[PDB]
Amino acid sequence: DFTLRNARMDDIDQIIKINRLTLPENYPYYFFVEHLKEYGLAFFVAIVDNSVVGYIMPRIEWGFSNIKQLPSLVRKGEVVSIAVLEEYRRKGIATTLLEASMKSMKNDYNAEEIYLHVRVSNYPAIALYEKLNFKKVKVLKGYYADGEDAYLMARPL
Ligand SMILES: CC(=O)SCCNC(=O)CCNC(=O)[C@H](O)C(C)(C)COP(=O)(O)OP(=O)(O)OC[C@H]1O[C@@H](n2cnc3c(N)ncnc32)[C@H](O)[C@@H]1OP(=O)(O)O
Ligand SMILES: [Ca+2]
Repeated sequence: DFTLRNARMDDIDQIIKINRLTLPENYPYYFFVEHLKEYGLAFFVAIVDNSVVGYIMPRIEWGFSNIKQLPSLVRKGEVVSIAVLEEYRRKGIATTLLEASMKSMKNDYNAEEIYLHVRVSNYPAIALYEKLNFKKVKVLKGYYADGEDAYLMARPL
């Protein structure tokens, strides 16, 4: 089993290494810190035996709704990045991280909906999102550096 807890500054090196091992979207150090610092309550890590084995990094912002079409702003949470190490996959880790984060986006940050981007061929990640009620909103052509399209995916809170 694993345990879950909020991310801490000391976790950031392990988080960065996890991000580089599993994703081609490699955010710099300061980036992780400022999100930890601004949105920490929805920033979670999964721990196995004194080691961080996964994380979810959140963002909270004002913006326009992906759910309804309104001319006024609404409070949105964004899953900026999430990853679990290969060894610890299929154990519910990503699931529990995302529910943890979404609950915090709802209750700590008063978001009314949440969104994310995923590569159109990241089938395991898409499947995980759809299990958690996310729906495709938009295709963003050539969104990723390597040229792949993204789905903008969203769900209400
Ligand atoms: C928001 C963005 O940044 S998008 C990029 C997301 N991050 C990545 O792709 C990094 C590389 N991949 C990973 O780290 C992991 O595979 C993740 C994040 C996709 C999922 O990690 P996991 O801990 O294995 O998720 P979890 O075990 O809770 O999966 C739950 C459900 O998701 C689906 N799912 C997850 N992985 C797979 C897979 N390889 N194949 C098919 N379905 C899958 C399944 O329906 C699964 O339910 P089940 O195991 O009962 O059958
Ligand atoms: Ca992806």
